[PDB]
Amino acid sequence: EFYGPNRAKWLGPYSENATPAYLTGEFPGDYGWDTAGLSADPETFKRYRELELIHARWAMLGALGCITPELLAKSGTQFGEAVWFKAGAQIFSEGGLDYLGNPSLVHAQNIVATLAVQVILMGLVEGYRVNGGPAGEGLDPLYPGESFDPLGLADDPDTFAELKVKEIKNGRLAMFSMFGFFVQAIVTGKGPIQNLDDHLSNPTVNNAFAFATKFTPSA
Amino acid sequence: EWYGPDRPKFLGPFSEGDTPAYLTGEFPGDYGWDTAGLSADPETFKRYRELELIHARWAMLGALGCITPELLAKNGIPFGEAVWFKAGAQIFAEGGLNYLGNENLIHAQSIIATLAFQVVVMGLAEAYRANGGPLGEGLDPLHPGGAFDPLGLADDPDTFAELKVKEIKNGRLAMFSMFGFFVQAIVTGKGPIQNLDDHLANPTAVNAFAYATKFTPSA
Amino acid sequence: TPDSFWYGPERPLFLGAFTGEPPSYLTGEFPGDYGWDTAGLSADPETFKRYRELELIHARWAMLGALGCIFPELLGSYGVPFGEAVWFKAGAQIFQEGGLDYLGNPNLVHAQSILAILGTQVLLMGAIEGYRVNGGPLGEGLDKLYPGGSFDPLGLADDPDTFAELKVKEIKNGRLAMFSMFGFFVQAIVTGKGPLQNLSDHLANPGTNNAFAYATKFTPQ
Amino acid sequence: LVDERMNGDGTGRPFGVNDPVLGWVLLGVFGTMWAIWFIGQKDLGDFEDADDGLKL
Amino acid sequence: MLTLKIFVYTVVTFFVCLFIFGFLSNDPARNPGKN
Amino acid sequence: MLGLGAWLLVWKAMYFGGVYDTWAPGGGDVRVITNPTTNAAVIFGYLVKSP
Amino acid sequence: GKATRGWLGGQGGAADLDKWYGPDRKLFLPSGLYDRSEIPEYLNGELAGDYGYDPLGLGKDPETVAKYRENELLHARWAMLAAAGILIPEGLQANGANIKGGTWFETGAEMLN
Ligand code: CHL
Ligand code: CHL
Ligand code: CHL
Ligand code: CHL
Ligand SMILES: CCCCCCCCCCCCCCCCCC(=O)OC[C@H](CO[C@@H]1O[C@H](CO[C@H]2O[C@H](CO)[C@H](O)[C@H](O)[C@H]2O)[C@H](O)[C@H](O)[C@H]1O)OC(=O)CCCCCCCCCCCCCCCCC
Ligand code: CLA
Ligand code: CLA
Ligand SMILES: CC1=C[C@H](O)CC(C)(C)[C@H]1/C=C/C(C)=C/C=C/C(C)=C/C=C/C=C(C)/C=C/C=C(C)/C=C/C1=C(C)C[C@H](O)CC1(C)C
Repeated sequence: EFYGPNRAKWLGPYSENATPAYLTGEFPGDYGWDTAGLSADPETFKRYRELELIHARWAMLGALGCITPELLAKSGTQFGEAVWFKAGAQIFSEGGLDYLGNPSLVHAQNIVATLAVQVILMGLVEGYRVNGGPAGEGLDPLYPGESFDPLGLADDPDTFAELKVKEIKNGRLAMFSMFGFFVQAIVTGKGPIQNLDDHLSNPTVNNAFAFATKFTPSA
Repeated sequence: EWYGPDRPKFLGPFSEGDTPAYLTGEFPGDYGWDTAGLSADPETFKRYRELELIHARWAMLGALGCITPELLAKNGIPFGEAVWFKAGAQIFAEGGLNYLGNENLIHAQSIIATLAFQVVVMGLAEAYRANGGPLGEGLDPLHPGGAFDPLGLADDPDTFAELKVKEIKNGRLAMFSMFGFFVQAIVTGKGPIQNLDDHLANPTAVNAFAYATKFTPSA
Repeated sequence: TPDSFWYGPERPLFLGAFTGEPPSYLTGEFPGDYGWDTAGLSADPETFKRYRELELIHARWAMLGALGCIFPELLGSYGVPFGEAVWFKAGAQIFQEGGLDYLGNPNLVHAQSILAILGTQVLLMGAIEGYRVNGGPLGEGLDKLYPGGSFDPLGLADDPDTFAELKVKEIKNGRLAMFSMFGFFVQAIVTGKGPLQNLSDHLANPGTNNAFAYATKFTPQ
Repeated sequence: LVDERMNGDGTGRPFGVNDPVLGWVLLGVFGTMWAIWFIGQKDLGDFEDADDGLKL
Repeated sequence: MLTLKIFVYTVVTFFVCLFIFGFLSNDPARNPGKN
Repeated sequence: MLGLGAWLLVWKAMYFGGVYDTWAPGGGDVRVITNPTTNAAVIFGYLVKSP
Repeated sequence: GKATRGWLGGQGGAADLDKWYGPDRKLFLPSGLYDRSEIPEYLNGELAGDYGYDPLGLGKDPETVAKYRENELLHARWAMLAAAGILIPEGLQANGANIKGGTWFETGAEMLN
């Protein structure tokens, strides 16, 4: 499965007729779901796959990155701020920004120098991803190869065509979960692990319906 | 009239100087307004007609259900606070959520029961709308007929091709009026009949320009 | 097409040397083609035409909007007695007791009714946007977005090289304004002040009147 | 206050301007003379070239 | 006296701008020499 | 080379003992310049001032 | 094989081998003090680090020089870690990371008994 006609699909068994023609099943993650009809052009459908995988890979680093400064707070490690969305504002703090509870670490103080180094560093590696760089030029734009896969996992192409499906399914789970983290923090105001503890405290009373009457027009 | 290359259009006399060549007149509701060029692909234009028609049907169900708890409120029907954009919070009242005013009616307190019932009902029902099933399979995805035309009205193919235009024109301003009701509740904060009562009290003074300086950013 | 440095395969690109090669349908014969359609919205040549009048009219409104939002605000700081000089607080001048006096001068326009302003705006903007689509007394069969003729009175779009050069200047001055007019919206929601009042404060202390002093403004609370 | 004056000699105002009409006089005359020069640049030779000055 | 000060600034910056935009207008090729 | 040479005077006035400040209270004295006036309207006010 | 790309520009690979190898290469003195006839003939531009710097004629022929390359390269690579091994714990000792013995010469005296 996961390729060809008898792959898994987005309505399970009730999905043999909603699948369009162009979503055949030779790409990874191809469950045949274009209800909005957006990818009827293969020159355009090639471009959204470029966007989806990169959004998938930034979200997998976004999910774990928003979690580990709060799980390590549950191990008692002092951070100055452990909540993910309040984490950026502590370069304005008096001690500044230490990488853990260690003022002998990075000890950042100036926000504008931290941003300006990012524009040069991220600006040049995102340009290498497009055209080419020190780690190779004429490669696959999404699965480039050897310097980013040192461990040789991209061999035996039946495994390699299967690890891609592991990559996108883990990835689509992350983008869905990161869209969680914004909403559950813009509504509640607390962290995700903290709001997990609020639900595991009393699940019947701690749901989104406890905040359902929040955004009402008070006029 | 209503079809062919002599249908009425969305600017009238000015409209004939810019109308898209891929819009011909072979579908109901063609007034030649695709200036953004979004439906130039005939495959996507197949899908956008399906997205338009379903949105219209929930709007025609929606727009009628937003005012019937308010017209009955001025005809002496005992409701518990029947205004559509805050009637969802009636389930957290202490008497459950009785339907008209009467406790021997539905009397729903646990929203977890009525939610999970809905997603199983609407899960199979929306799944059957795409693939088919117990109310026919091999039918048109927009107008199946038969089980959904019991009253025989979808005959006389010179009349059925004109009830479509009545289906979508009545459908379009219902979509335009639910986009009405949303904004007139965000800004004002009262039911649309209460807005319509207040506009008729003084149309020169009480209109939308009284609320024009509401969202000025005080900082 | 001549050697004009902006049209053709040697044209400059939106990432410089790191662009590589543009998409296969952006071949460099339309103004402002730096080859940036990474999301590929306009692969259909029927659809790609539809974004260009959609871009150019947005430019020709934003360039009026960029000058129009600051020029009463600039003169307001030099003693011209406006009702309000700030662009997003100038729409509510119809509700004050003196009416909307143009230039702050009571013997000018002196508008009173907001309905009369809007009643004659639609009856005019309907006709001239109607004339822009087709017809109209100033030209019958012309281009949809470079009509010329009575819309080029000074006659400075006649040579096919100079006119192909000034189309590049129009869209780049346009794309400068649309990006900047987007900036007026965000730094008025955030800062709450007029846009030069934001400028005269950043020139006061640049280290502390930057945008990061407003970074904790929308904290969930 | 037996009379009215500029009172603006020791003030050190920039370019000597004290009324903001002077800044528009300083700038508006400048832009007009620039505008006539920029239009008439078409006659002054086109040195869009590698090296085309009064060289030696 | 303000009416006089706004007039001198129009006069001076007229003639100062004929100077600056005069020497820019390819003066080093306004010579009788040949090449 | 004279951009960097300007900074040597800046570094010696903020880190390396400072310079002789004759407007010190109670006679002139060496003061480390801690808060240099870097306002553009203050700095460029000297250049377009009359002589 | 490795079709690569330059860091800033648009072309990778070797910048210039002729800047460092062969007859024309950087030397320990410029051209005005040291011409190409004063080069010892057992130093030709075919190894790295060949600035021709050998006033004391310790090397004789490139076979003898090659075993001193073993003494040169191995003394290099153990020293390069030592410079990081000395400076890095002392700064962490300075900022607040308690090494208790980050300073390099009295490190062993901290761990005796
Ligand atoms: C046969 C049963 C079956 C059904 C009914 C579905 C249905 C669905 N699958 Mg599928 N699947 C099913 C079997 C299977 N799926 C999959 C694998 C997948 C994948 C990988 C994915 C899906 C997805 C989807 C969704 C696509 C449509 C959608 O996004 O709706 C969205 C719209 C609604 C659900 C309706 C609106 C929400 C809510 C119910 C309304 C309630 C309103 C709120 C209370 C308040 C409103 C807020 C206001 C106030 C502001 C849909 C929920 C996609 C998905 O997960 O999308 C997120 C998707 O990525 N399925 C497998 C494994 C092979 C199946 C095995 O049998
Ligand atoms: C001959 C004159 C004539 C004119 C001027 C129009 C114009 C229009 N028709 Mg058409 N029609 C005309 C003849 C006819 N129409 C139709 C049938 C239809 C239909 C079915 C539809 C239209 C629609 C439209 C609209 C589509 C263009 C648009 O989207 O505007 C976009 C531009 C504007 C709206 C400009 C804004 C004007 C206004 C002054 C804005 C006010 C600004 C705010 C006060 C401040 C801003 C708020 C900020 C704070 C966020 C437009 C209003 C469509 C529609 O209803 O869309 C809503 C539509 O569905 N027409 C028929 C029957 C055949 C006609 C007869 O000749
Ligand atoms: C051309 C577009 C247009 C825009 C962007 C605005 C915007 C505004 N008007 Mg205005 N108007 C516009 C046209 C017109 N207005 C008026 C008459 C008035 C009056 C009487 C008043 C305003 C007021 C306002 C301000 C509301 C304060 C605010 O939004 O908070 C800050 C937030 C922002 C500035 C962000 C706004 C950006 C915008 C939402 C996104 C831009 C895209 C729009 C959706 C496009 C809309 C065009 C459509 C209608 C075709 C706001 C600046 C009120 C005011 O003066 O405020 C004190 C007010 O009292 N307008 C007329 C005559 C009928 C117009 C003609 O078209
Ligand atoms: C402005 C105040 C400021 C100061 C005083 C420091 C100083 C420090 N930084 Mg930090 N940083 C500061 C802000 C910032 N840093 C960084 C990014 C980093 C990185 C990537 C690293 C540091 C490291 C360090 C620590 C050196 C550790 C060591 O023992 O030396 C060992 C190093 C040497 C012996 C050689 C370098 C000597 C010198 C200490 C330079 C290191 C400092 C920074 C690179 C920037 C220089 C700041 C100036 C004002 C002293 C030390 C606490 C290092 C660290 O985290 O080690 C635990 C390190 O790797 N900082 C950014 C983002 C650009 C900042 C902006 O606000
Ligand atoms: C208390 C405060 C008081 C403040 C007082 C104000 C003081 C201001 C001091 C400013 C001092 C600057 C003086 C030096 C300017 C030098 C300009 C120049 O050498 O200029 C040389 C260049 C030449 O430009 C080139 O000109 C070329 C000309 O080509 C033409 O000519 C070519 C051959 O000549 C070919 O023939 C070709 O076909 C043809 O098109 C092309 O156009 C090029 O694209 C173009 O880059 O000009 C340019 O880049 C000029 C770029 C800068 C322009 C600045 C304009 C500023 C305007 C401010 C607002 C004024 C408002 C005015 C309103 C008026 C109405 C009231
Ligand atoms: C996209 C374009 C745009 C838009 C929509 C606006 C919108 C607005 N501007 Mg702005 N503006 C813009 C561009 C724009 N501006 C630009 C580019 C400039 C620079 C020239 C200005 C300069 C400007 C000033 C200086 C002022 C405005 C003002 C206004 C407001 C009212 C406009 C008005 O009174 O019209 C009426 C104007 C006209 C109908 C045209 C001018 C007519 C004058 C009065 C001469 C009259 C002609 C003749 C002598 C009399 C007829 C004969 C008679 C005797 C019978 C409104 C918010 C006013 C305000 O309060 O904002 C803060 C204001 O004072 N605008
Ligand atoms: C204006 C300064 C200047 C310039 C442009 C040059 C340029 C040159 N020199 Mg000359 N030279 C200079 C000063 C200068 N020199 C001085 C001051 C001395 C006396 C030490 C010499 C002695 C000298 C000799 C003897 C020779 C050259 C040679 C050369 C050529 C380059 C080869 C080379 O690396 O230089 C060689 C010189 C050095 C590598 C000196 C080291 C330079 C240090 C590392 C730079 C320090 C810069 C620092 C910021 C300055 C401090 C600030 C302040 C004191 C100003 C080139 C034509 C060679 C040549 O032409 O070949 C025939 C050559 O044989 N130069
Ligand atoms: C498919 C389809 C089909 C049909 O046809 C149509 C439709 C329906 C339309 C479609 C759908 C779609 C969708 C659903 C989408 C979504 C997406 C997403 C959500 C993404 C995210 C995405 C997301 C993402 C990236 C994210 C990322 C993140 C990150 C990095 C983070 C970072 C961070 C961290 C670490 C921490 C600190 O403290 C801070 C921060 C900074 C915060």
